[PDB]
Amino acid sequence: ILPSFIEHSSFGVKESNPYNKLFEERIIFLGVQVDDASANDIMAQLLVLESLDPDRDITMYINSPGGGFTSLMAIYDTMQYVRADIQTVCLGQAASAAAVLLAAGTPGKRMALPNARVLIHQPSLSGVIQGQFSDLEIQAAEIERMRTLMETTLARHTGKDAGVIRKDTDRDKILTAEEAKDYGIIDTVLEYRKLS
Amino acid sequence: ILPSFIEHSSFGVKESNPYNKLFEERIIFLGVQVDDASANDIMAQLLVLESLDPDRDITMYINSPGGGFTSLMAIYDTMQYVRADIQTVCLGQAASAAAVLLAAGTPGKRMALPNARVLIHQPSLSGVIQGQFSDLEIQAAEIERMRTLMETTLARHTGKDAGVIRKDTDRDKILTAEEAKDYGIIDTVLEYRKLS
Amino acid sequence: ELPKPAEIREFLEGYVIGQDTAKRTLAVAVYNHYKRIQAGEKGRDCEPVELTKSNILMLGPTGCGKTYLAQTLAKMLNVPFAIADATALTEAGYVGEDVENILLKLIQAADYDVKRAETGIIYIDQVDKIARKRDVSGEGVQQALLKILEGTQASVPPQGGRKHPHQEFIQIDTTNVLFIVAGAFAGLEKIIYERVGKRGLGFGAEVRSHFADVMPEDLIKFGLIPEFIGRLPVVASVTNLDKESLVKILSEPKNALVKQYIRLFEMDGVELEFTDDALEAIADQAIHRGTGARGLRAIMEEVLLPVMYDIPSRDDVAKVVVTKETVQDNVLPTIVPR
Amino acid sequence: ELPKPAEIREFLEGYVIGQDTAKRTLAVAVYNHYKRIQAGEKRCEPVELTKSNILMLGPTGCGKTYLAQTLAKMLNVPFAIADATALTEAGYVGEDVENILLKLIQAADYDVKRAETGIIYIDQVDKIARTRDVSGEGVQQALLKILEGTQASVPPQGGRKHPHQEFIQIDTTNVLFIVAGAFAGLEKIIYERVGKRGLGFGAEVRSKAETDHFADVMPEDLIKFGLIPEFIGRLPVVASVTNLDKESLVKILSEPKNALVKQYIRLFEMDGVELEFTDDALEAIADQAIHRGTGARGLRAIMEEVLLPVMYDIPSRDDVAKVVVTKETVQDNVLPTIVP
Ligand SMILES: Nc1ncnc2c1ncn2[C@@H]1O[C@H](COP(=O)(O)OP(=O)(O)OP(=O)(O)O)[C@@H](O)[C@H]1O
Ligand SMILES: Nc1ncnc2c1ncn2[C@@H]1O[C@H](COP(=O)(O)OP(=O)(O)OP(=O)(O)O)[C@@H](O)[C@H]1O
Ligand SMILES: CC(C)C[C@H](NC(=O)[C@H](Cc1ccccc1)NC(=O)c1cnccn1)B(O)O
Ligand SMILES: CC(C)C[C@H](NC(=O)[C@H](Cc1ccccc1)NC(=O)c1cnccn1)B(O)O
Repeated sequence: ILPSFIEHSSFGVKESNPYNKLFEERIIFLGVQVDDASANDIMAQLLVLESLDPDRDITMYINSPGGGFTSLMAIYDTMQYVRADIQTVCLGQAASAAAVLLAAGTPGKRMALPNARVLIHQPSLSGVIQGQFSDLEIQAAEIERMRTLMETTLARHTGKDAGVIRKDTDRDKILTAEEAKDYGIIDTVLEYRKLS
Repeated sequence: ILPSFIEHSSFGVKESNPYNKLFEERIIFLGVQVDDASANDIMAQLLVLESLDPDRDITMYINSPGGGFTSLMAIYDTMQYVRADIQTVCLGQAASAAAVLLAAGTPGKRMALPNARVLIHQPSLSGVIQGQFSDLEIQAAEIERMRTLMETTLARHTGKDAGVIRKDTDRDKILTAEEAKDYGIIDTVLEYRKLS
Repeated sequence: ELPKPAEIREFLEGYVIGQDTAKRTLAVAVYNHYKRIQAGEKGRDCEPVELTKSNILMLGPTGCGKTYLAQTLAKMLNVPFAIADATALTEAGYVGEDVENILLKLIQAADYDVKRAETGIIYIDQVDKIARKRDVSGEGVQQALLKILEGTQASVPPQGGRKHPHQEFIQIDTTNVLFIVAGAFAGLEKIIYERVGKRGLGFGAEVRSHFADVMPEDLIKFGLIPEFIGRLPVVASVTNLDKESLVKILSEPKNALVKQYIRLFEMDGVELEFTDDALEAIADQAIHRGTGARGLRAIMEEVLLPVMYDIPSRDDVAKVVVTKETVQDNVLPTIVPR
Repeated sequence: ELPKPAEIREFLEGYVIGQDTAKRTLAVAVYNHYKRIQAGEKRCEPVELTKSNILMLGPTGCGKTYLAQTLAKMLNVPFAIADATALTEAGYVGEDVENILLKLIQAADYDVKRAETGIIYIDQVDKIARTRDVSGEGVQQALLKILEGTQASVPPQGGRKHPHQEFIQIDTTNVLFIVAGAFAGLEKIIYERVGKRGLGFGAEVRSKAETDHFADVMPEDLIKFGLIPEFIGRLPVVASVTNLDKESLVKILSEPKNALVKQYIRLFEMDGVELEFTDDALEAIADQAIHRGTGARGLRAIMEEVLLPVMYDIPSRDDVAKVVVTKETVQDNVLPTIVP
């Protein structure tokens, strides 16, 4: 359930759900799994917010469990393409593709929350892909293309060697926010700002 | 069933729930299980209500069986982040993760209705995580990090030692409203205010 | 003579309370208007400069003294003054008032002498209500005033020289005719707050809990064409009146509000008095009334409504409105004659 | 012979700073107007010349009227400043489009053969555009016969047409029609064709502080604006007034003949107080005038804003000099050079 409020803006009596209000303040929200249908949404929002103002920062909230690699690199390329700097904030988990999108933000502008979880791991095939050994040789050279491209991506954004990413993403490397700050996924753990 | 009209006014298809009425009075409602989609909703509402007025207290109603840990710490961090104090009110139950959000209110502002229960227990894995023993050693260091993080969260909000949270959340520790006041989850068992 | 801006403001202080930045603006700009007259009518170098007017756009909430600061300014001008509304104006064409009838109001205020009316001041009231988002009374009035606000050889369409059936038009040069325009611009303080306020949201961005920082892009987002704001370089910035100004608006000005109620009770032979706590209690209920100093009257008409009914049916000499009569409706002290 | 376009230019440069393209045009076009009137006395000439009317485009306050008001001051040809918003289609209230010919005949001192060789400046023809629309598109309908040249019966009543009177017959086949307008929604229409998209991959998205110079404008863009296709073809010359940059607006403050800084130094001299500016201050005033975004009119919006605490205090005092600095532009105060 999502309650909807009313904004008395230049017009007033404008009904708005909190997600439209995030997007009005240039906050793209990645809270669902990174699949094609989610990546299609985020890339459309990244191009709209680049068009509305290419100078103001787009903020990307990441509560995603991560997902498809081509959906990852669809969002990744659009985050890197737009003229606006991307401010990635991790809210809860950034796992799999999401931690790559979390590291994909503009340097200086990658945040998490103090109890956020950053889970980096190598690509995996969801379920068994079957076929002839010539088919499987293609699919395995492809997931090594995906594994190398993910580590090359995390090498550009964490400042680590891609072989260091390869040793770290052998298993599920779960980082906390302070551990992902030292790793280079983020560089701000984002202290709480409550007045009390 | 939920009574709700649609005013149109040739500007919108404007919906009016009782939840929209509660959200106008800065009442965020956690009435479902804390999953990603619930946590995504609650965090978007906490940030909207911080932006609308960061001085007035957000109220969070909690009638929830509790769910995922990263969805928990998504809501938890966004609660602790916003400049507004958070009045957590327990309705009926706050179990598992939702008792942590109930304790996560501002001190003095954590309420429970008199027949609400507060169910605290250690994190679990719903279902079996398969894998090699190196994968499972990662997943078990994770569930111990989740357990330690939940206990140190309940330590800093109940004023208990985190080892006392260990011995209490070893099994299901169901508290009443008055037992959660003595434990430190809530600060006020909320008195009835009926005219008669 | 050329009364200085301190002397113009001192006249404005006698009627208008508060409004320092608007009185200083409308005293400086009237003084610059008095100086660009007898510099275009006398001439001297070096490099002899043809001066050009700086028209005024007044902006502030209702009741806060935009029209009243112009009506006060009307009572001191050595130049012709024409007050006019833009809500009656239309673009040249459609049925409403033409934008050269505001020049006819200035020709009529100059006793049909065009050389004095070329030195005049026109006050176009309610230019926030010719605002756009075609519209012929709220988009095309910008398009029609803009030739007048910059200076043109306009000709007034009725009544050229007391209606001779040949040459019903007389020329007027609006180059040296100062224009003061005004309006509430009620939705504009929500527009200005988007820029100078920065209502931010979310993790990171700063979260926060009006007419003095007015850029032309705010007036375009209010809906006014970009040509129309450039003719109005001066923003007067009328401010919202607090409690401490509304107490003084009751009693300090020449035609003050409680001065014209004690005048009403003197027609009944009754000396109306106010405790100073009652004047504060009236102004406490006028800032909540939300209509400026026009809401000071709305309080005193209902504080004095049971008083104004029975007091002319009685023999009294003194009536004292205490603070207990204002915060809730209270009985009458009524000092009997003696 | 009959002042050259470089000579018309250097008169315009004495008043107008910048707009070099829209000063070559209106020097060329006025010289071509002069050569057409010079050819209005004949010997042997088997070819007759046409108007070449001017549609002058540019953003607000950047000098279109001020180009025409300057061009009024040299012209040797009668000159009417008209306004298209004042006009209305015939049969309807308000003025009709034969008033702008009367304003030329009045400018020619009721010498019609001089007014048949005139120049009319119709100001703000972007405001005649897109149920009859008597004040918009209907003006363009009534005005195209005036632009291309017709035997127009002009009422000497003052401008309000009414069917019975003697008229003034004027021929506008040699009257030049400089027309102008802000065209505030046209740079988006031009950008739809000459530019890339405003959105998406492989597009050119632009900052909010950066107008097209109105130099890529074509009638494809002007029909989509709201001008009828008949009105545009009768305006063959495109004059592009450009948005004034910082380097032009620092010159518009101090360099021209009735320059803005010269206006205020004149105002303070009438208080007996010498006004002067540091050059860093004039650059700071022209900085904030691009932020106003109303052209050279935004310069006056700052000079009144900077000198408002000054012009209240100076006439009540005794000073000799004033020195306005960058700090007196970014922070409102007053600090004269108090007289010995
Ligand atoms: N600053 C002031 N000092 C003294 N009296 C004031 C002041 N402002 C308003 N008033 C009183 O309020 C009445 C209305 O003033 P005015 O016409 O200026 O309001 P306004 O702001 O122009 O209204 P609106 O904006 O709704 O057109 C006047 O009769 C005047 O006596
Ligand atoms: N290039 C320039 N050089 C010097 N002064 C200029 C220049 N451009 C504009 N100005 C100044 O700006 C003022 C307004 O100019 P103008 O009357 O041409 O307005 P405009 O921009 O044509 O308005 P609109 O576009 O709405 O017709 C003039 O008084 C003039 O002194
Ligand atoms: C680690 C990053 C690169 C992404 C992680 N896993 C992958 O690489 C994902 C896992 C996945 C998700 C949904 C459907 C199918 C497969 N890999 C792919 O998307 C994928 C798709 N086609 C061929 C090969 N791999 B994440 O989803 O756990
Ligand atoms: C006690 C608090 C921390 C939360 C309780 N349970 C958990 O810790 C939850 C139980 C759960 C819920 C939904 C899906 C999967 C697992 N733990 C997790 O969210 C979780 C998720 N991934 C790995 C390990 N644990 B509650 O939901 O009973």
